[PDB]
Amino acid sequence: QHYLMPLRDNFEQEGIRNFLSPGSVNMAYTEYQTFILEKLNALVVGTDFEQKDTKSIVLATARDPELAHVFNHASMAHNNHFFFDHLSPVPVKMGDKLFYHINENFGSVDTLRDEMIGTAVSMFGPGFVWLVRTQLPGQPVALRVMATYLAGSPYPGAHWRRQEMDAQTSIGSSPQGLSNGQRFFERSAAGFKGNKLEPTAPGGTDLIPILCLNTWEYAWLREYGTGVGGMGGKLAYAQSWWNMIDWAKVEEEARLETRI
Amino acid sequence: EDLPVIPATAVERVAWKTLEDIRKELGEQVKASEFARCLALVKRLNSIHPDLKPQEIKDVLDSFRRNVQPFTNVAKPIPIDQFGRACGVGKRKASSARAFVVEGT
Amino acid sequence: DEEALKLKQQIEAIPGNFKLFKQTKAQTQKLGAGVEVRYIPEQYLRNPPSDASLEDLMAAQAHMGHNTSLWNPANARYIYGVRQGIHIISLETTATHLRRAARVVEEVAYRGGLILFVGTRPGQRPIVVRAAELAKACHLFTKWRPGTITNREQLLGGVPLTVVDELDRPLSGFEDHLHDRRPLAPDLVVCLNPKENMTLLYECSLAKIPTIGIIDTNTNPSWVTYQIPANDDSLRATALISGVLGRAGERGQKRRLEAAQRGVVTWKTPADVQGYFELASARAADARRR
Amino acid sequence: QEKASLIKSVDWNLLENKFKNLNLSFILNDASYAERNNLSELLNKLYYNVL
Amino acid sequence: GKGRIFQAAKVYQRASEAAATNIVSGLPPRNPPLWLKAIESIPPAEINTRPYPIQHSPPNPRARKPRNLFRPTKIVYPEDELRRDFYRDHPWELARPRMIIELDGKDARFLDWSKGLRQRGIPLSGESVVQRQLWLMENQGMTKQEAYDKARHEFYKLRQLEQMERRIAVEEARMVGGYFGKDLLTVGMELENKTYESWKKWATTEIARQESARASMYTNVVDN
Amino acid sequence: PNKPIRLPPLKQLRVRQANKAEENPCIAVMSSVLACWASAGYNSAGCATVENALRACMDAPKPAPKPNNTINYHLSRFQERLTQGKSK
RNA sequence: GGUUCGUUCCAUGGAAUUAACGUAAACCCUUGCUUUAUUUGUAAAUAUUAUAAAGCAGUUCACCUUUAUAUAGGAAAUGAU
Ligand SMILES: [Mg+2]
Ligand SMILES: [Mg+2]
Ligand SMILES: [Mg+2]
Ligand SMILES: [Mg+2]
Repeated sequence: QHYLMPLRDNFEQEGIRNFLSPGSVNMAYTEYQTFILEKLNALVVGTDFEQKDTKSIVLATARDPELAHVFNHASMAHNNHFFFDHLSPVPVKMGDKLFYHINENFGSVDTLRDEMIGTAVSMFGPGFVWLVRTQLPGQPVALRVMATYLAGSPYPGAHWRRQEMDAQTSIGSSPQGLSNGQRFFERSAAGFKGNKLEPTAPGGTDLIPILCLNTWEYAWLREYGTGVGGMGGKLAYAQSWWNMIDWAKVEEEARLETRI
Repeated sequence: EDLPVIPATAVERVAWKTLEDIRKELGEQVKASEFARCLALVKRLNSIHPDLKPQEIKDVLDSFRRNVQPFTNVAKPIPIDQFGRACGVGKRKASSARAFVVEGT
Repeated sequence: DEEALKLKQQIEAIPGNFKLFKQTKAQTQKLGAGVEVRYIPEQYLRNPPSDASLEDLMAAQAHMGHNTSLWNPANARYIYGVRQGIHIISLETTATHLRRAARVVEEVAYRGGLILFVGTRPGQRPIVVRAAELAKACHLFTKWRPGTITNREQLLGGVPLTVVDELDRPLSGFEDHLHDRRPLAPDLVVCLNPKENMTLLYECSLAKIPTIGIIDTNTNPSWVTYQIPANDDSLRATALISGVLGRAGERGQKRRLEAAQRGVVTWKTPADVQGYFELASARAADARRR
Repeated sequence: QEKASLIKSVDWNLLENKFKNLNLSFILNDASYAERNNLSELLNKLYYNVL
Repeated sequence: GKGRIFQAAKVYQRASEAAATNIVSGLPPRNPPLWLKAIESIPPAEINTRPYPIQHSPPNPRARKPRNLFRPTKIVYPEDELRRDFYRDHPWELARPRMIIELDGKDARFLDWSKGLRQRGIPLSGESVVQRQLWLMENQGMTKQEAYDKARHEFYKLRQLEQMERRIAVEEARMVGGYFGKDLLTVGMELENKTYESWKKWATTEIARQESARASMYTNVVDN
Repeated sequence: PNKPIRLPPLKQLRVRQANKAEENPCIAVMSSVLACWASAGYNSAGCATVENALRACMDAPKPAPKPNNTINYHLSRFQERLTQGKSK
């Protein structure tokens, strides 16, 4: 069975100093992750996924429509832990190599900050904001921001459940509506028939999620409240989160090609 | 086994040894079926990517290569005389003809 | 023609993609939660258990006997009952007979004996070869050639031998003895399918060699010396049984080597080699004389 | 091994296959190696010499 | 008497006697086999001796000269009755694939049927309803029918939620741009097409043979 | 209706002829020709269409032999398991 | 039990593992080609009949088909040769 594993740096016992209270992280990870895993176990208690890790379940049950409910709990457990495995007790100084790559793709360090935070609030829904590393066959290593909805997965192997943008507020009769609508049907039609729209390198090495931001309401509506009048809320949660990003780890997992 | 593999159409051809060649060098009466399943391994281990292929697999795979070269017997082409007459030879049951063919009427 | 060259730079990417793919597999994997992996198919080979519990024997289908009709009534002392139209072998009878066999494999290996693990079935080759490595014994995963024990002079005539010592290292000086010496015979045969190869077991009885076999509900228990009542048709039970016996030999070979480093040999020279000693000095006696 | 057959393969160590053109003029004329034109040097590289 | 005589259970006795004395009288015996001292204190076990097997059900107290006394008996438990009753009322409960391969055999250590149907390690199956039924029928002193209803109703409410998740999960995913692959319904029809076509060919071929046979059967030897 | 018996111990379980013998198709066309002659005449016109069919046969090449059937090999495997056993 | 011109080859057997003779292979003549030799043989000749020493060559390749996936077979003036 899947059991809850401890956190990175003793957060369950003390919690981050200026980001999340010890009781908030208790309700965010210990009490919730255990709840998801409890539900996950019951779903794969007598299947082949009984001994498979979360990621293996995230990729195996991506396209199958009868196992969609299993993908949610699996990807939710992965995305949740992925978000806590990148924080640190004290802010870390961004690396020189990484600091130079960000400017080449976003102009400045803060330009990326306001983009991720802006995407979180603009999304207005439970999801995850990802900082993916996309590298095509002949293209250099380039970074970009990607947003995923309730239980979306950034990996290419799970493109069937990326859940990048909503359909209720992005598919209409306007010029942008028709375009978005066409892409929606083109994907469903291609995915069903088995045709792939965008070639992907073997091994899913195209996108490598480096950083994540859990915008789910159960993680911040207690520590930062609703946010009446602009004090606290979801906005302040995203801002404070930027201070605890383990930029050292973000650089290691980035694996940027030596170019300087 | 975790190393990648190359499609069967991209692996260069190799002339592996036959059952008779192995029976001789080993001095054993190897079974044809047991050897057929052993040759599949060599074909499988041969599809590994050359660059990623380790050194041990390379050497052990060289002991199964059949380095036989058939004899070459190419006939000499019939030349044409300076005057344009080519000489062909034919025989039938006792005979030996010699025809000199030239452009004519 | 690029359509035929576009497969090359793809092949040039396999080393890069593989390296990057393996690195990516180390970070993201195992993030979500910890899995309680409590069974792997290839666990009886990578790390076989020292002993087998009632749960290991039951999980390996070691209690599944043959159909009730296809049974040897003599071997009914080990049957627990009947269910699903088959005979259920008592789990407690298998564990007891297995531990007793593991004691025979250890003592025989501890006294410098030659063991032979025999499993002759489609998928019993990796199991027997693995157990032989642990116990430093010989393996056999093919049809037993009739006469390899009673007619060893002819069959095993050209196969080479060697003379070792306390610490199992070669001894130079027995070259002349390794040409008149007759072939060897196993001191203990561990068969994993006594029902199939009865020619091997009969030769052992004729040659006064102890034997260990997995006696199924339809196998005759009078063919081996130490029976291990269990399911021999299950490739998962055979791996566990052979795994336990492999660990026994390994544990026995260790004590033998640990006792040799202290100058305590746990075995005396064999009769055949012993004879070649007194004759050796006899030839040397002529040198002193003449 | 005694009853094993023998595969027919070109033996390139035979003096007939080594030098397809047997004439000394072609061989000793700096064919592959340099300044080995001496006939004795060529023979020593083919036969076992006692002198 | 065709079978050969196996003396494997006496190798130590026979081998030990052959090593007690030397063939050449007057000399000390040579060293014995290296296995003689290994199994010195491990004699074989008694074999070929029919005992009274375990009786898993009370034997007929009325038989005056019963037979099959040395014959193993059938293993019957109280659940066997309940399993048959449940799976007959729910035949399609057998179509649900269930794994019988055991991982470590310790699945029974965490089964406390006093809590409910959902347990650790085992899936929600007809077995969980039987064990839960048996527990209530024993501890809470319930009747076979009463305990059956209770455990049976808890089984439905859990099965309903599992079927509702599949529908709501797919629909929810598509509202945020989630596309899936071919469903089992479409995949099943495509396979029937490939098989039906093969039958069309066979029928077409056979139909031709039958009509051709009729032409040959009728006598058209002379055309007038 | 009783069920099939369990075969006694046999020296070998096998079918005498594994491969079905295919009747020469042109002995059937000849039978038809012999029929026209009797009903009508040896030298008549109604026999032209049938006689040509017989000539078309012997001009056509013989089909290739069918692959050997491996039934006897599988019967030898399951002999002891299907019957009472083997004899001799 | 299959296969093969063949106790040939493969598989298999609760008994097999091997040796000699015959078989097979190889040998002689013959067929194609290569190299050497040119009289007493060859019109000429830059070498092609003949003469005769050695060496190579086949069911080899291609195509079709193929059992138990182990051993292979078919096609015969319109693939090569
Ligand atoms: Mg059995
Ligand atoms: Mg034989
Ligand atoms: Mg002259
Ligand atoms: Mg000539």
